[PDB]
Amino acid sequence: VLTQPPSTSGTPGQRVTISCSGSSSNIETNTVNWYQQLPGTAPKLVMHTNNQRPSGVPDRFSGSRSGTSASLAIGGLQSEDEADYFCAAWDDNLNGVIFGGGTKLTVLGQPKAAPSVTLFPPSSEELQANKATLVCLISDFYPGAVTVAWKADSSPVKAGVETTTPSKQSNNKYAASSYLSLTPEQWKSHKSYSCQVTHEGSTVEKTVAPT
Amino acid sequence: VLTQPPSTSGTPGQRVTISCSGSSSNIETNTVNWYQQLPGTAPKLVMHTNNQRPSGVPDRFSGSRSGTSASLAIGGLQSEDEADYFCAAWDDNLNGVIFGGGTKLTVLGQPKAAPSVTLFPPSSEELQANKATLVCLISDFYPGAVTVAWKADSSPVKAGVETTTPSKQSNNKYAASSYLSLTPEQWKSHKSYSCQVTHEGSTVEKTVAP
Amino acid sequence: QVQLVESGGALVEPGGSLRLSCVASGFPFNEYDMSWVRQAPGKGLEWVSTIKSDGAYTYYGDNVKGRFTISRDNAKNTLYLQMNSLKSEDTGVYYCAKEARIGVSGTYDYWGQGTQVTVS
Amino acid sequence: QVQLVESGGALVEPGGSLRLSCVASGFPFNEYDMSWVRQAPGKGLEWVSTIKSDGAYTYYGDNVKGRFTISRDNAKNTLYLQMNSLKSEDTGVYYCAKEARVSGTYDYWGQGTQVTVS
Ligand SMILES: [Cl-]
Ligand SMILES: [Cl-]
Ligand SMILES: [Cl-]
Ligand SMILES: [Cl-]
Ligand SMILES: [Cl-]
Ligand SMILES: [Cl-]
Ligand SMILES: [Cl-]
Ligand SMILES: [Cl-]
Ligand SMILES: [Cl-]
Ligand SMILES: [Cl-]
Ligand SMILES: [Cl-]
Ligand SMILES: [Cl-]
Ligand SMILES: [Cl-]
Ligand SMILES: [Cl-]
Ligand SMILES: [Cl-]
Repeated sequence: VLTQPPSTSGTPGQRVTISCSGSSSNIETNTVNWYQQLPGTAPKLVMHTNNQRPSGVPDRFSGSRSGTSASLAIGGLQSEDEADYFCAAWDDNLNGVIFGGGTKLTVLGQPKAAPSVTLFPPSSEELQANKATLVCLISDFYPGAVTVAWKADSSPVKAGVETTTPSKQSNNKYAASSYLSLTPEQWKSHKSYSCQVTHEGSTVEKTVAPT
Repeated sequence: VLTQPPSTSGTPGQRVTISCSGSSSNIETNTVNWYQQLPGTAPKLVMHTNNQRPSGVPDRFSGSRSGTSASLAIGGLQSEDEADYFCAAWDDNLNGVIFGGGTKLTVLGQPKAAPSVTLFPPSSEELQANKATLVCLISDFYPGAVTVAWKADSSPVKAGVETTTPSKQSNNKYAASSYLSLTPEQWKSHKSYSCQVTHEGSTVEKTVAP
Repeated sequence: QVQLVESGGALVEPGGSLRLSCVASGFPFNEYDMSWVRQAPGKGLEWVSTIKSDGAYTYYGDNVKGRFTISRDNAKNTLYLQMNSLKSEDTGVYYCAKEARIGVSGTYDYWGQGTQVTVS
Repeated sequence: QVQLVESGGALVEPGGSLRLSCVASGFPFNEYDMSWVRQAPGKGLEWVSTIKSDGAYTYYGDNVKGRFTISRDNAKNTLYLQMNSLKSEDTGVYYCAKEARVSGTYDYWGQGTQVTVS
């Protein structure tokens, strides 16, 4: 897939850019297109053939590409532009269309904040029921975009992990919780488990053990 | 407010209704309008003066009202229709505009499921930091609409409650967590705390004590 | 085409004052009645205030009665909502809404993009 | 106006089969190439398949190569995606996408359908 920043943000009326970079078999050969998706709805094409704008797309939108990278730029930022943005292009190696990771765009209404990670060990009640579940709690973070990782000792656990999309709190600071479903044998056997949270390039980790 | 179902749902292609009922003060002697809002965006008017449909609104939409109750009707359910629906009418007593609680509409792609409530006590580490926070975990429930309640002993807790809007899980069952933040002294004082989850009129509750 | 742009939403401490600004385009501003609709985070729509075509009669919600001052400048096609002695319950997003009928009904054709107001 | 409606999505156990149906309106179906784009729950957009205007050439993603069969009925302006031996990684939403000119430009998107495997 194409490497694009998970979160980018700017102040009302400012101009921000989303960078989409790929391999030489990707952007260099043919043109890159841009899509805008409001969460839970169908995407919309907002920039096609590098710099071309479909009818109905505001004049402030502009697209560009240089070599093996392309950057969508939006100006005169408005609340209307709050969405996830994707870049796409035809890739000759795969002989298909490749999409970007996805960039969440948010208009800053308050200063950036760091997440409050509090990792919870499995509750005694459910372990009595042969069910061990852990919950990592992320709160008071702004903007609402994070990356979560779960590791046992120093070995990452890739499956059984669920994460909720960030939601707003009564103070318009985002909150979300990633959780992992374990069997009691898994929970007791391993020495410890870690939850990893990534907010705007800064990563925090918390660890819990049965003791 | 006006009484609306928190969640209503129907299989693809079925005809469903959203019921909005209030008081004699509002709907009975006024008209009721309907708005559709996709999450994080401005709402859109889809039915005005009860039975009149704005230009651009599909024929399948239809509205009606009787006395102090009203209902919006959709036929031929589609993926596109899934959104939050609100009813509104003028209230003479309040001398203002009153909105409904909001109805999340989802088209059933799988059978209804009950939530897995797992309530968590405060972890030793945060207690070492003189900050005690509680976490209730709701998972494997479908459709994605819930109401959470926190009670301390038998008294409901009015402040400090945060709830995340339901999010989809890798198996297209929704999940969300609600949390309560306290002081360690508050947690030690009370005998027990309860997390209450409400799914389509069926409610689950879990309780823990220090 | 009709356009509605809100501004002025930001972060302030409780009891602070704020001024919201809404600019209209594409339709006779002085002809229709305007309104403010707000949505608390993770909560349904809540109604704030309306001002008639002339600006002669203003209605406020019971939760904000006597706290907010709504006003309009038909000459400049601009809508204002002055918010005084803000509480933490006012936290949310605020919308600008047009009205097509006489103005006594709750029917709004076009809604603004909105601005998010946070108080803590 | 251009219209895209998807159907056939439901709940099935892994290894089962499913057929997706997309109906177009408002434009000459046989003139443009169509495609399927899918989005897993809590994941970015994923590319599935495209089928040429005539139906002569079919392109598939590496994740579903040899598993799915894409087809179209230009006479009925209908697009099909046959899904065989489904895995749990296939869970997600599926979109219908039109094309403007072997490129990644999609003018109109469908509502989408939910495909769930557990
Ligand atoms: Cl790449
Ligand atoms: Cl959803
Ligand atoms: Cl999604
Ligand atoms: Cl340009
Ligand atoms: Cl250029
Ligand atoms: Cl912390
Ligand atoms: Cl997930
Ligand atoms: Cl009718
Ligand atoms: Cl207390
Ligand atoms: Cl218009
Ligand atoms: Cl007009
Ligand atoms: Cl929300
Ligand atoms: Cl009054
Ligand atoms: Cl004028
Ligand atoms: Cl069109």
